[PDB]
Amino acid sequence: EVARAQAALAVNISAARGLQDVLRTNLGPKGTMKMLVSGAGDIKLTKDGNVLLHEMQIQHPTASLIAKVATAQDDITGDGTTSNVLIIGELLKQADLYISEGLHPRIITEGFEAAKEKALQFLEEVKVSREMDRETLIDVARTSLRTKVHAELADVLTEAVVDSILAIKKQDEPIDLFMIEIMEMKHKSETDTSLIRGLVLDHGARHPDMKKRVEDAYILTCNVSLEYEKTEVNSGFFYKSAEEREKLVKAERKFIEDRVKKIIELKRKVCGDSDKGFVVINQKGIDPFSLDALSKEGIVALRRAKRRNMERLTLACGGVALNSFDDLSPDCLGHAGLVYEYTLGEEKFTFIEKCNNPRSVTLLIKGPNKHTLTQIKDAVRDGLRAVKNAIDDGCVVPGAGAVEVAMAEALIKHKPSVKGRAQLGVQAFADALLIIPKVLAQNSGFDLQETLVKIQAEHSESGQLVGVDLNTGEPMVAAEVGVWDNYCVKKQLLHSCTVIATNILLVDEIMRAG
Amino acid sequence: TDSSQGIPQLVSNISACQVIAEAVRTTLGPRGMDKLIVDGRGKATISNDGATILKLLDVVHPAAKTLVDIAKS
Amino acid sequence: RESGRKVQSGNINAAKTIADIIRTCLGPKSMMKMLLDPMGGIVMTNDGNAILREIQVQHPAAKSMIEISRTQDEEVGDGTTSVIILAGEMLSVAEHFLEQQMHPTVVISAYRKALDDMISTLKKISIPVDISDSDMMLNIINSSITTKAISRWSSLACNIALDAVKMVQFEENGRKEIDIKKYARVEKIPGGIIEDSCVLRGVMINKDVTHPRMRRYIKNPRIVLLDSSLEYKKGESQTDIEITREEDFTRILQMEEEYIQQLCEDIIQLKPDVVITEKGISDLAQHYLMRANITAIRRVRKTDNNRIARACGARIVSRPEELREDDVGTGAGLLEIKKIGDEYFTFITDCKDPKACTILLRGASKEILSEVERNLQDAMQVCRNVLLDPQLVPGGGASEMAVAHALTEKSKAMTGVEQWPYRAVAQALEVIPRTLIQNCGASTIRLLTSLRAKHTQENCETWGVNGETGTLVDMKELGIWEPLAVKLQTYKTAVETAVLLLRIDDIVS
Amino acid sequence: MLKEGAKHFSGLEEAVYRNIQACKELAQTTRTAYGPNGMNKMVINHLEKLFVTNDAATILRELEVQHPAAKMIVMASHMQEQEVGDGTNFVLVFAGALLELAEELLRIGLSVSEVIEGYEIACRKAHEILPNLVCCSAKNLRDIDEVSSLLRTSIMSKQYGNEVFLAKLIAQACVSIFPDSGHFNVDNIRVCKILGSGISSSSVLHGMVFKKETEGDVTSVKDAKIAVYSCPFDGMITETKGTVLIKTAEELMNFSKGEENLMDAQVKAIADTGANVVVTGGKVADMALHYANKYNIMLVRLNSKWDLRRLCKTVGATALPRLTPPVLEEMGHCDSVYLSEVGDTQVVVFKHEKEDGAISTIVLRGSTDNLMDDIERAVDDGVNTFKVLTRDKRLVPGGGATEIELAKQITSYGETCPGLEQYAIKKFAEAFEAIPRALAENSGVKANEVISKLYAVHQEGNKNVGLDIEAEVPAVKDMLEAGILDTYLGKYWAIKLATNAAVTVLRVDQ
Repeated sequence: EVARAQAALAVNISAARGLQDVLRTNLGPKGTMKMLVSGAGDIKLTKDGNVLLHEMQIQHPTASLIAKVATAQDDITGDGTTSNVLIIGELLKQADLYISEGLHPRIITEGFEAAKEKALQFLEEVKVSREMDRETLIDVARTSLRTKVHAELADVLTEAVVDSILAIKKQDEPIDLFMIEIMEMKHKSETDTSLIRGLVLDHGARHPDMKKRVEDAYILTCNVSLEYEKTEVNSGFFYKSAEEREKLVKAERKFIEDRVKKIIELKRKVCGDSDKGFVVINQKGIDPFSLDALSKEGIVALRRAKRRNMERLTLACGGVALNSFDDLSPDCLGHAGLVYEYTLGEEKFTFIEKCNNPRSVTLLIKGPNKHTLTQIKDAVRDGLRAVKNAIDDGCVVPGAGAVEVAMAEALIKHKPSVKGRAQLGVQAFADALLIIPKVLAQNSGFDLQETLVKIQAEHSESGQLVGVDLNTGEPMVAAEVGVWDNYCVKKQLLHSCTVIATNILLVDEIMRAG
Repeated sequence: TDSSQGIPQLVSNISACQVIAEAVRTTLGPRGMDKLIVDGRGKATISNDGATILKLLDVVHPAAKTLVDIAKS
Repeated sequence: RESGRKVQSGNINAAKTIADIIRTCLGPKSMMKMLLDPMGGIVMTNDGNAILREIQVQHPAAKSMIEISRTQDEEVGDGTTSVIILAGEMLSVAEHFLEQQMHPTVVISAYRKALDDMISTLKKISIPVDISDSDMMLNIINSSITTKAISRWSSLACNIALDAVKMVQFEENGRKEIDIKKYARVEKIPGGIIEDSCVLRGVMINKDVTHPRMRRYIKNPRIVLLDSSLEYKKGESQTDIEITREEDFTRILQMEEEYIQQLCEDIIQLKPDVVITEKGISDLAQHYLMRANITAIRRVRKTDNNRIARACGARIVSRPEELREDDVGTGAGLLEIKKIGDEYFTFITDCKDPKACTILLRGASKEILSEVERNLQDAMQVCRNVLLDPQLVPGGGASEMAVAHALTEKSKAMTGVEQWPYRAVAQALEVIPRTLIQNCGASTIRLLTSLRAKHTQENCETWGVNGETGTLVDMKELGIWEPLAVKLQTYKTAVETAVLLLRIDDIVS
Repeated sequence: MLKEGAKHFSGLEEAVYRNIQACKELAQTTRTAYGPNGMNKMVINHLEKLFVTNDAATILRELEVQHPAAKMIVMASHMQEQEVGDGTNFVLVFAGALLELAEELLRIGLSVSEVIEGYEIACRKAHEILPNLVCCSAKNLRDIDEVSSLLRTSIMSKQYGNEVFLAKLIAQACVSIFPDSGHFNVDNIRVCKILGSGISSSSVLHGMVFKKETEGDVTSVKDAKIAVYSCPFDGMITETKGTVLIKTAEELMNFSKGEENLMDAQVKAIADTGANVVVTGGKVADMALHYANKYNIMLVRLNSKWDLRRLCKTVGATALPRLTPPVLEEMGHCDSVYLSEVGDTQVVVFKHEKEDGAISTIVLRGSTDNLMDDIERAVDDGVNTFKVLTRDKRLVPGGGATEIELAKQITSYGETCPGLEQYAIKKFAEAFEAIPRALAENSGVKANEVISKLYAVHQEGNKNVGLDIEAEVPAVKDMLEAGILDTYLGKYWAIKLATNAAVTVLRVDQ
């Protein structure tokens, strides 16, 4: 079955707004956190333009495309997915009106080009070089955190954000792939967003608190067997001859007590003291008797700290992965000035920290470990991706819709070409730009035009980058405020809009494909 | 996982409790009508009182079950 | 089962509904079609290629239109749009009126002379391109990559695809036709530089041949391509019974390995350190290679050795007796096992039956490689067509209107019955100037008549509407080239096709 | 929204509507509860005990709803019960009544980005001055009426009449045997259900009290190695009767042979496992019984998980099946083990007394569990409220007598601040009356009558209603100077937690 011309075109602009209608309630500090018990079937909560999409199982074809383009954006950004989605259908509104007044989608898109340029050129024209500083980074942090969460909890997330960004700069990485580590913690309150200068280890041991407090670490992160197995296997499984099984079982325990007594040789060689800890960390489990033999000597033997640990341990601690205990030096291991096996909630979380050459500085988030703690787990990560860009770019323009009254109004003042063939796409383009500044402004109970005319003229008058106060929907000055748009963030959402806004505009017919 | 709130359930509780009393209305001095009661088990069921047929009758009501148990208490 | 108009109007219900969005999907301003997958999915297509596949059959004649879109895809891979456009664009006007004039027939011979006046119009407007100069082709060859448009490798892959079909052109049938492509083949290369995506001789084997032991390179020693029975034969050339006895066992193994021997008596004389065994490859057979100081090559097939037959230029041995050099690994040979990325690439250069040459395409990744791989296509296809037909013709309304009034003039020249199909076929030309403007957004009407006027003055010789500029202009100016190859090939198809479904007045079972 | 597709249970209308609606309608229980009430809820989780309850936690345990908030929000309400036992029948109605206050402002069009803030802001302003309206504190926890006073809001809140002896009994329980230094234990001090006697006869027998029968002897020594076994005695190989008379006179013996000499080695190795008490999750065979007495091992004929759990908990036990000679990984915890007659029932009594790990155990005597559970429910939520681990409870005016106190605090502070939050804060000055109404409802008057006369008392701190004639016309029961008092702990929580629930539940559109 087919839908001709405007029909398939009507389906385009139709689905687009409910997206944004989420965003008008999802955008910025003005936006609202969205609990989804339906979307995946999971019990969820989210603020973001990208994340709410994918969380849903979305049956509408137009919206099958929609979760795609903000994805690559949210990767870089973390914000503007809450925004780019707005401009697209706001553009689809205009583009519809112009074919509603009649036009082809081609002679529509033709005017996007110079309009996209002059605005993308206006990106250059405006772009505010902000010396990238924890203070300024706090602002770019919290603006995305405020975008997604309480300004309160934004600043709660902001620290650990701005904590590990200078610490990933410490790793000479302008982006952030490490010290991105966001550690959920079992707690009565998600209120705690903390920083660990080193990892948060998983299992101290199944025999717990061996050496719980290690203030000088010699870290052996070892995928070895202190649990090889204690149970009944012949070739490693159940063979057809039952009497032949337990014959190899002792040697399985003995090959553990091979490695165990090696530690008694190793902890001796390494330490000779419980003062500076030799730390067994096993990617597998560890026998409690291995633990017992080790724990009583002042050894902490960790099991099943994951391969991410096995790296970050080998990494953050200056550590090693050495798959045979045998005999090794303390310097054959890495070092961390604190390894502490810590219980808040059920699991004991061993904190290996003060890690020398930290390759991972863990961001601790305590809490119920609900979607709530996830709700502060995504914004930080999203805010991390924002300050990641803020580390990436040396130029961050204001947020709060301060850009478009500088950007759109200029394109509203002039067709970039100053000829009508552009106007067909310039009216559409320049219009759609103003949704974000107007929406939350009007979402606050403040009419857009009266709100825009100020922030427009307040840019026209003062030459000012002039923000919106997202909760009070009033013209503000976002240059000083700290709601600030990464040049990395804002650029792609323009492309992300344009790239997805043309073909769907250029597709006038849909049909069942099988 | 079912409930009825307010007076509607409250008043609904009494008749289920009352109807069985409308049987025993005078079953101590016995005279009245006594119907031989054959349950779904083929069991002809009678009483010298109200309690034994009350023993025989069951309800999903907590209410109608209470005074049953209470009269049984 | 259909009959009469129900076929004929149903034929109109076949290709036109196919060709409806396709004209928006066609032209350099091509507007994709939205599709709705049976999963609930979407596919955005300017293609006449993808639509017919996914979209379910709307009429039996469409199933015939699908294949002439295939036939043009088979012939080129572009023009699949226009063939179902042009033929279906012929179906709407002429037939029913001319069945009211009572004939499928007069329309056919009209279509045939509706064919020739274009073929008559072309030779002027279709004018020889120089296959010698790359840029004289590359202007056509940029015209091939410009609409589909992966722009970065629409630059290099052309000169590559130029050189591709050029380096794969020896082609000798005695008539020197150039359809010759297959020798030119992409190469799927992990890692490596985004450049050095380029044409090399023979076939460097990226398919099934990747080994830790080929050594790491076998240059002068041969690559040996066995169709033949590297596994033992228990008799002379043949096989005998198995072992039920002490007597039979010793008798069997002699001629078994002796066959492998008498093979690799005649196989070893030609100096492989790599024998690629596509058939006859087996443990003891390749274990013998392992023991023969000749690489045991398994997980390898006919395409491989047919590509190696296309690489060094070998002939995969069909004789169990007497293998030689020119059998397998022709010339001194080069078998170059290179890991660009982690795949061992069997590079077999030094092609005999030369001018059979693959294309080494190296991105930093498969996409940026596939970006070379896709841009290569239209280029090398049109290159093939330009090397086939060393002519070019102005695109757009140029060929459309120059033939349009021609057929119209021819219709007036005839002033007969078949004029009416010429009247119908001339307009079939002009839906493209529509199509080109039906993209850009102006009123084709003003331009149609103006393109009529472009014919009124210039006969629309080189002057078409150029879809992306949406105006009526010289294409020798713009260097926009349909070849007499690409177009007449596309036009030839639809000319037959409209006849075909018009040759159908009855659909039955 | 504009799509055939995607998903939601909430949003648009629904967020403004359904997310506020049923979350309130949940309050009907807490609307009739929290403070003295005769009103109760028969909740049948079908146990063949048809459970009277006003306790929101085990009311909401069954309740399941598609409203994502009401789906969620029970969390914060149950997260409350974790933190305080009382105040939970307060949680659901307060915010629930405080919810549609915002929804009326939503009808006025006062934003979700706006209204809940003022609540949150006055949630501060409450918890700002909420510790200022603290008056008393529960200090000596060995003392009865410092403990039973906190109890005298809490059990009272759950249920009215029974409260007084309970509060005594719970303070006479001395949950202070746990020094409450940061120490409290729900299993060590435990409820032990005894069918019959009185609920006034319901007592606290320190130790571990098992209404299950001590079988045969008592422990060899009072520091037992306690054998807690799921199936130590199932029988080894059982006897039979074939002909509806006897099977065979010959076949009788060999099975007792397997029974005895196994249960010989069984209970001999229940003696060789060093068990002074063998605690049988399953039954006992009279042979092992005989063996349990000869080998001198206190025998418990049957054990519910109620035993076995606390056994695993307290003793360090693992309840085990045994057809074999055992070994004790259970050992004991206990310094004392007994058969005592409690409930005047022969009872398995495991015992010791310490500060820490000390078992000092409530023994409830009641004709049913619906007696001994909902009352226990009423009971333990005071026992739970006893759990603060700030020894001084910072007792505020009990019975919700701080409502009128904060009410004029918040409404005066709602006057101070400008902007739409001044309403929300003044709306926050409103939902106070819910429990005063919830009282006045089960008491039978409107909170207006109550609260307006308690708007006449202005700053009072003492007078607030309940279930009583004093709570109807006089609008007054003295809930600060009472004997009925409540901690600041649950005050810190419920006002904030029910808000924490109400925070984003209007925000959630999807």
